[PDB]
Amino acid sequence: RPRFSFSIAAREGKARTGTIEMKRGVIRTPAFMPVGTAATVKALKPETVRATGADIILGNTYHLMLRPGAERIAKLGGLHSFMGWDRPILTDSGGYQVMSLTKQSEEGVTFKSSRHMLSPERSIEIQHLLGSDIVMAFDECTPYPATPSRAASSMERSMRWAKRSRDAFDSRKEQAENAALFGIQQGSVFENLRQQSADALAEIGFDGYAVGGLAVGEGQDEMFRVLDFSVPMLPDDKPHYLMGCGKPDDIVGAVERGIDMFDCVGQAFTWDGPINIRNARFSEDLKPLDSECHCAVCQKWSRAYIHHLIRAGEILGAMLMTEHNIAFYQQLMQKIRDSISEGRFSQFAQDFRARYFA
Amino acid sequence: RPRFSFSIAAREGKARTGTIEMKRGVIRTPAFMPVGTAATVKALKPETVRATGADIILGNTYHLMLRPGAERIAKLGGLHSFMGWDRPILTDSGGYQVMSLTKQSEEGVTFKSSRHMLSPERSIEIQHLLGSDIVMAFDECTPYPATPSRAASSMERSMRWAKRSRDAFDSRKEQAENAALFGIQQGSVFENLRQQSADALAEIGFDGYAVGGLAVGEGQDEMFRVLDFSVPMLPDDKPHYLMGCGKPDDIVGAVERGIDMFDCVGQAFTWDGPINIRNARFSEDLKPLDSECHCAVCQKWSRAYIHHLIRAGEILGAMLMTEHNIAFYQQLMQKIRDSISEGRFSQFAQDFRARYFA
Ligand SMILES: [Zn+2]
Ligand SMILES: [Zn+2]
Repeated sequence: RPRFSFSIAAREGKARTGTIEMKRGVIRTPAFMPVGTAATVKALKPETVRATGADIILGNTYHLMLRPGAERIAKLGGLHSFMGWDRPILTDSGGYQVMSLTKQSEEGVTFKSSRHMLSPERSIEIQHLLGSDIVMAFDECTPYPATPSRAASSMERSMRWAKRSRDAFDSRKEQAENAALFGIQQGSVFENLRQQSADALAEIGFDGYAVGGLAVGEGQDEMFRVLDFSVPMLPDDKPHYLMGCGKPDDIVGAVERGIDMFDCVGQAFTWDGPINIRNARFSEDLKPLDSECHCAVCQKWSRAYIHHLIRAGEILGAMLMTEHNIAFYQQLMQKIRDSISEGRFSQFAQDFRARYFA
Repeated sequence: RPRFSFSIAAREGKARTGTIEMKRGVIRTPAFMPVGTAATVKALKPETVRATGADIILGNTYHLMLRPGAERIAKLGGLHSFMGWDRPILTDSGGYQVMSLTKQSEEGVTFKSSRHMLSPERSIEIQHLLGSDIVMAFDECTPYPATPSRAASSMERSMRWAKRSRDAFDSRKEQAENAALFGIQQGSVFENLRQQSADALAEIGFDGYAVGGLAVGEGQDEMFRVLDFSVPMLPDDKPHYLMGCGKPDDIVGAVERGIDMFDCVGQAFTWDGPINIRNARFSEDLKPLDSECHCAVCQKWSRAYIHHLIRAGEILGAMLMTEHNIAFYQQLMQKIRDSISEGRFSQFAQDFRARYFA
């Protein structure tokens, strides 16, 4: 396989389906990437993650640099070897997590976990040490709400940092030849700033483009409104990645708006909407979590059992709930991919919402 | 298969190896039974429990009657169906756990979790509702240390309760025809009381005999001393079960003394003794938890990774540590079974201790 090749197989409106080929594997798009914060997808073996249908998982520059350490993971053979996942891994750059979980300057950010530094150069270096396949540019995630002046200043700094990310990536031969680099669009909810950001990123040139600065409390209506004008600003022939949860209804609407990639960190998803398994009404419910789901959890255990496990604080409860929820997300992505390929995605979206919100 | 058939295939000194046949499966002895407190073997799917080599698991009358409830589990189809384990299950009677985790009388014990009652009759009924395959008599676990007078009074009550357990079991046709009933020897550390207890239990007649009242703080030397004279008092042609951890060295010595069955609830077992994986010296150790172990954990992940997971409080850490530890115990039981079958168990015991304690 090549270092990176994005191919679009079919389209419906703004929606696309296709494949990203990378050295460690093929990624089917639209894709959902389970999040593996501390070098683990919570409560799941990698083999189980793969069994649910995941093609790629996400890791985080910030969390891994704190524990166990980036240099340490490199010495031990890299993140793939360390955690036992041999398929592509996307790593976030730390731009978000430092701020949510400190001293900022044009050079970068210094923070306390134990003091640490992040810059475009150090963030790209850490992702190299981890051995990540899709490297994210180091940005500044603009708080919401932001004034136009503040959003502009932040966006401009992020674009300067996008250039530094690009050059740091390119100057490291093993990384440039084997991994890909995605830029991150900023600009808050302002169309002109999003346009300037897209223009800057396209001029620099990246393997993919993320829509950053959303899923930060603005609500689905606002997110969709911003995606409406922001995604068409991005190069059409590269993947589009919406950063952040990422609930099932968010994913459907975002795919309708041209997004190709997604992530999201007692709640069980079903085609009839989410349920909270802790609720007393499930204590003697022999049905599986969802009636149609083909995951192993729904083939074997009842709502009643999982209700008991979660209530009792049992680890198996978390294992089963997580496997089901990630498998549900993958089944959603498969239905989306199939429906786009067959030119019936707009109908699928309508059907999905009718039932999910009934 | 029959309701219950214990066959001894080979012997070496006091040690025996053979099989217990029951309707839900065959149990190879000497056996280790993983403990599944709240209708789950902690952090493991039943399929994983089976993969480590377990033939039977343990459940508890006390814990299950409190949560989710015995009547509830019966309504939902029984414990096997509820948790997804279809092989034999042994259930303790509550005799121990009520006392460690209250008003006593000749009739039974009343306690607060929410007030509850246990008697020989109610304990046997609960085990029936759970659908357990090996039912334990309801006893009183004598505290240690105990005076001879107190040990005698307690032992005598337990023997009266053993008779009530027997009659309650026999009066319930579905239970008597499909499950087995084990009696529990008491008498503390006193030979004459252990003899009286064994005589009483043998006169009543049980499918198997447990040595109770040990693993309660007396230490290995004392436990072994008591097992030295207690086990030969038990009927030779029925299984002998030592209640309670149950560390690997305890198991070897207890098998040398004629015990057939065992249970035990950052520590990883290795053939060179236990290690605590949290220790900093494992932070960059690429070796598996144990060099010889053939479990899936040792085939795939390093000490360094598991060290990281446990330190970080990650659920996968618990999953991997538990799978390894239970698999190690099963590999120990297999080596014991093989060595007895081949008449070289006394040598194996010596070799095991030399290395484990080196
Ligand atoms: Zn499911
Ligand atoms: Zn192992």
